[PDB]
Amino acid sequence: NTQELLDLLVKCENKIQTRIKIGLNSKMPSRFPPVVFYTPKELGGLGMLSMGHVLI
Amino acid sequence: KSKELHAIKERYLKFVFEWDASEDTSIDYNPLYKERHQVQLLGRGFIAGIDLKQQKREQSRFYGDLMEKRRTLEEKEQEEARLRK
Amino acid sequence: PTGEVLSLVGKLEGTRMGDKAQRTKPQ
Amino acid sequence: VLKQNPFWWTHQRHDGKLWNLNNYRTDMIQALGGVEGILEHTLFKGTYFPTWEGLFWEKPNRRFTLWWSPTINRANVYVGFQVQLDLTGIFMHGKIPTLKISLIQIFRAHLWQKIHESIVMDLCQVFDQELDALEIETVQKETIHPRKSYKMNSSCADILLFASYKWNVSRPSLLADSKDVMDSTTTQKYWIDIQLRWGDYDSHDIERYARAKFLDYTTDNMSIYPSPTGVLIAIDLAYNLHSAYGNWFPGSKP
Amino acid sequence: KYDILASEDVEGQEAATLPSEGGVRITPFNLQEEMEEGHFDADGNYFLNRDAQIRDSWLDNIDWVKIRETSMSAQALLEGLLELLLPRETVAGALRRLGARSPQRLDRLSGLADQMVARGNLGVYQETRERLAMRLKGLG
Amino acid sequence: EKDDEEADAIYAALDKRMDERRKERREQREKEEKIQQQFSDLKRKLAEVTEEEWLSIPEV
Amino acid sequence: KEDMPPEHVRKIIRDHKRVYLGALKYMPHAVLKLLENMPMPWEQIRDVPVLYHITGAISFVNEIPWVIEPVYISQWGSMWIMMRREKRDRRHFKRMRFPPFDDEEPPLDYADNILDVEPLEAIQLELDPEEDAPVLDWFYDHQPLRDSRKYVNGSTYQRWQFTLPMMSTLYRLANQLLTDLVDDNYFYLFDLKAFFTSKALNMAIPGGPKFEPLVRDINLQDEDWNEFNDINKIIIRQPIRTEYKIAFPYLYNNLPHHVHLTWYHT
Amino acid sequence: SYQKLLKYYVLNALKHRPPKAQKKRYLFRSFKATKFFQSTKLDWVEVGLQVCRQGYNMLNLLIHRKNLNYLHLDYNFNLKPVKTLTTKERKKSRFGNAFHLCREVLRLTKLVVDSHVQYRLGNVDAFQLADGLQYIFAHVGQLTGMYRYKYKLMRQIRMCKDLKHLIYYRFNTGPVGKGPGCGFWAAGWRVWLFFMRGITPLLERWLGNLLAHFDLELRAAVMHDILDMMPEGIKQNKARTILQHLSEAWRCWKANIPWKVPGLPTPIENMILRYVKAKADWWTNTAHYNRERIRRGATVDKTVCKKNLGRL
Repeated sequence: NTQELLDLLVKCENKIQTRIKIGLNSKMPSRFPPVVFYTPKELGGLGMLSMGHVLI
Repeated sequence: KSKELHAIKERYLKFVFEWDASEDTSIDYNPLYKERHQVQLLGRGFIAGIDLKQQKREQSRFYGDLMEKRRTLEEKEQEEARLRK
Repeated sequence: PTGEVLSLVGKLEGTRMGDKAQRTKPQ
Repeated sequence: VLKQNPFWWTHQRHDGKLWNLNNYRTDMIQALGGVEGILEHTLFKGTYFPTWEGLFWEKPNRRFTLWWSPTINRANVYVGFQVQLDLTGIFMHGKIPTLKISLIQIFRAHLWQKIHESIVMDLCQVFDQELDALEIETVQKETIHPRKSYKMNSSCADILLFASYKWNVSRPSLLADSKDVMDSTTTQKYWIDIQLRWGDYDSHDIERYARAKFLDYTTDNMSIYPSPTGVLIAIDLAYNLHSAYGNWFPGSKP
Repeated sequence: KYDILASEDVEGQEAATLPSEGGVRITPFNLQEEMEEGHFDADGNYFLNRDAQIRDSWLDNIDWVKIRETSMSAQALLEGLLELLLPRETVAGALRRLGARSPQRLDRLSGLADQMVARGNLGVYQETRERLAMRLKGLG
Repeated sequence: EKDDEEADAIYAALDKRMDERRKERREQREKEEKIQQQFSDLKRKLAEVTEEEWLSIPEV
Repeated sequence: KEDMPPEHVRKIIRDHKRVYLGALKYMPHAVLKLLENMPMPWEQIRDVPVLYHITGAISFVNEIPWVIEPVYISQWGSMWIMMRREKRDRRHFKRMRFPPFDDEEPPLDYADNILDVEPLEAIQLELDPEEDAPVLDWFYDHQPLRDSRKYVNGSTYQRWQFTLPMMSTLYRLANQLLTDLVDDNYFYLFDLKAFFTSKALNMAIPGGPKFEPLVRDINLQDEDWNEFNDINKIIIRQPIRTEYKIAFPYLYNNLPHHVHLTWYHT
Repeated sequence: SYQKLLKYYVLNALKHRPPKAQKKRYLFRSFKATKFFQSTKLDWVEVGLQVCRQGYNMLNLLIHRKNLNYLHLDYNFNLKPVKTLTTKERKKSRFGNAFHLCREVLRLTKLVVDSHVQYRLGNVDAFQLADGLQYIFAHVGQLTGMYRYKYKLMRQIRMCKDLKHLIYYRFNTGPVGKGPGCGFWAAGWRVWLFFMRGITPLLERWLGNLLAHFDLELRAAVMHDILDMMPEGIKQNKARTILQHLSEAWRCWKANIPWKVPGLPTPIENMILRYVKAKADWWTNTAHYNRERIRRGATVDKTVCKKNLGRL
């Protein structure tokens, strides 16, 4: 029901992804393929539980 | 009508070269503030820049008939003489 | 298709809070 | 306690467990494109394990970026790029120092040249073992430049087959083109090329790469080739894929 | 701080010398340059040395590597210009009186004045014939 | 050099000729636009002490 | 006090040391004065005063482009007429190719390739001999009437005195650039004061500028219900537009500040 | 476009400041007064070519005065490197935004002057010259790329586009179809003339250049004030002792302890107490400010944040 919390969650998800991006490379990319984060931990990926409208 | 009630309720309760068309005003609900009445300037004044013949074709034709009514036959023939000139 | 998440506000009309919520069986 | 507790309200032991998310993980895997679709972006196919069930880890940033390299250093992610690593045919779209150190350490001691040399001499031994029945006069080890192993822009000759006759060769067709049409021509010397590459996620298609390389180098000026008839074998070390598009004489294709 | 890993740790850092080939640049097999730009950590991170300097937006992004594309004697000059110089008249007005267009005399005089400035004195155009004749006598 | 120094003097005169347009007002505004001031009272009173307490100051 | 011949600096520059360096500090001024004194489409040639360095290090145009405003507006009106009458005649109009010159050619020398070339005609309207007599003789000059002490202050070109048959002719020619209103009632609630008020009240007149909030303050969703502003005591016949709050900024508005009262009827 | 033109009309009218009172000092008169300059009366195009070449030579001399020969500035004012640039070289070719702003201003100048030269030779027509000039003055972010070296220049570019829209849609009415035939260059020209009014001093200044522990500071000032009235002979013994006493007083104030040195003189002790009070006030203010910044979302390292936390 809280809309501001939905916006905040999406912003913070983007912030986490962007910090991973900056750690991985100095220059900020275009269309970093999301399967890097959301892939389960046992399958190599980081395992981000998502609360946003990200389209594969 | 629906947009009017919504207006009342609202009131009371990267290098971008081109401008974003969401920056635009003038989208009213009132038909008096969208379809304004255009000045005719007695049918003798016109707008700057635009092609004169286009304005003369597109004008409201009110004053043409009001001449045709009020003008006497002598003034009618003088106006026709200037028209043919 | 950018990889940034989108605000879920307005894109949840077709789902309920529990749709796809499953309970595990006894082990 | 020095740790901020997210679950200040519930106890696992008394309340039980109020949520389950294994179904979420399984649906996540399915939506990502299946286990195989997940693994295509990974360097797994370059490890050449047969299947993925029997493996385990050892409990990582470096491993994480190296394992996800073929989907990260793609031309789409970073543009205005393709600086090439030294003594290597690898393309790093964007300066990725962690991927760069992984990629040098994974290719130390002129390893790319060693792969090119080994593929060359193994195929040479194959053709020596199959010299007479293919009507081959001899096999010649072409003078290969030391940097030809990592020469992407152009290519030169690697292995030559003399026929002692005139071979009847077919149109340039892929290694799997079981249906090939005749070129209606003949030749005496047959060339073979050994092309190595590091396919990223978007451009790991070894068949298209082989066809493009063969049709470009044959029609190239910095690519001096003894005969217009030959083959160009492109091998993708990144996904362990291979394909040859050049002409074929009898028995050559199988 | 974390000990920056040595370039020998990775090994296989062949000292390549080719700067570029086929348009694209050739990265160095040695991490000395990258370490100088920004040091690694003990576990292969890239703490980048903060570039505190002037901003030059052209340099930081070079269009994605862009496209990778006899003098006469001083006495002789003075004598010649004096010969070209009308009585009781500077070099400048001498340019004026002959500038209402002998043409060849005009550009000769202008050229003489020009290299005379090139000698190191810029007050050429503000000297009458008396002063420069006195100078010639002094040097002669 | 002599000519170079003369040129530099001339160009400096040129530059100072120009800011003269608002030189008085600019300089007035800049002039119009501390710790020791706060410590002055204690600083003045510290000189009142005699030298027999100067070498007797202990250390930590 | 010495206007030196044009053929001196020509040779100086063609033939190419703090004297040469202290002058280059002013090249933006040279650019600014050169682009400022840029010929108008009715002139083929403009000869401008030039103040250069004795080494050719820098060359300024020592002029300010003064114009008699009616004549300038009438000349550009004729220009508008001509460039519109031509484009409708050339349906395939070839634009100039930019950049005009190759990236590796030194600039063509003026002395050899443009000096004696008789330029093409400029854009100029055919002023009728009879109905344009007051302006026929000097319309497309560089600085008209400069040396006629009857009509212009002097050679410094700082004041013009015109007759009425000249002003009428200049007025007829410029008409394609002119509004042809007789009032300022057209600009009611669409004038400077109205936009000032709309900016100060943080609102936008439909069709006008949209600024950003002047100062963060209470909001239309920040005031509670009181017994004053209860929406059950309010009769709604026609919605209170924002124009009504611009027109009467003190009757239709709580806390009006910086409200520049709009001019009433004329 | 109409409303955006109106926005800047209103902002110009509102933000208008009276022209400041001054004393008339004219630059070019001072130029002519010296013996270094002279005067003539040239054709405009000739002086355009002169200024083009002069600016080109100025930029080349700026480049070559580092004796570096690995950047190439061609005649259209493109600065292309000749060889692939080394990391040592990509530190010596750091000129600043001013250099590329001036280079692009000279590219605009070159475009205008070469357009006029095209017209003068006979290559193009009067109408084609006018259309070329309006095109230049409207499409300047697609012809020069100045805006990278100053971001505010996107106001001018958008404004020239606004004028393009306002003018073209009265120009292209009736029989005049849509296409490349409008040469009313008078508006963009002005827009780019008022840009140079402002940036002329800035580039002139950069040519003039190129060519021809607050608490610790307060503690040091307090120590200097104490030593000023302190004996000169007792400088290597009493100054260090006084500094140590001040440090002990600060440590006790942090630890809420009553620091006191009976051997220290009463005026010296009072000065040390005043210094400790000032340091404590400064520390409290800084800690409050840093905590407020962290709460608002300001980013800092975990160690300095932990130090501020400990202070709080």
